[PDB]
Amino acid sequence: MSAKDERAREILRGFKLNWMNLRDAETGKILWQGTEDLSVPGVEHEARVPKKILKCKAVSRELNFSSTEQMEKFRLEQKVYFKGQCLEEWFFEFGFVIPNSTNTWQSLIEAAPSQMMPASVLTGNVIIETKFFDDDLLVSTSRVRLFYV
Ligand SMILES: O=C1c2ccccc2N[C@@H](c2ccccc2F)N1c1ccccc1
Ligand SMILES: O=C1c2ccccc2N[C@H](c2ccccc2F)N1c1ccccc1
Repeated sequence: MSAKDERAREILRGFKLNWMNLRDAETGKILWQGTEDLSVPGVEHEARVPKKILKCKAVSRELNFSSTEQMEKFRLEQKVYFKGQCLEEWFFEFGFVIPNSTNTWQSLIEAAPSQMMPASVLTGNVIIETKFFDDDLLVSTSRVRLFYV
């Protein structure tokens, strides 16, 4: 165990995703919302999402989170996996996090013209992997399996 491993565990222990939603970045329409902490590691989460999301050039995300611990550079790396192959990756940076704060993070997520296979082929075969970092310290990795409905 290193000092860094111990730190990453303290950060994870103090972290919660309280709620989240997704919107077409054209309409601002809600496409999905939830309060399950999809960031919790070690379980495969499941989400059902409307199939039309696949027709959106971009989506806007609101992610509401609490952190007991101070973070210098809170960031995420997110990958779409189809039957085990990475189709697309995104990097997003929140930056400094105040200890014991609760924060809403808005992000614009742009698909590359990926999300090209039909929803019927995709559904149950897509995993979004999310890695949570503070700078280069890996805090956690979680996974959501997607169903398009
Ligand atoms: O941002 C998230 C997200 C945030 C915290 C924890 C897990 C996440 N996984 C996906 C995501 C968001 C909403 C619904 C399902 C889903 F898999 N996700 C997402 C949404 C769009 C593009 C890339 C990742
Ligand atoms: O299915 C989605 C999607 C659905 C809900 C939440 C996150 C998702 N990640 C991407 C995606 C789809 C549309 C717009 C942006 C985007 F990152 N995405 C996707 C999936 C497979 C191939 C390409 C993009």
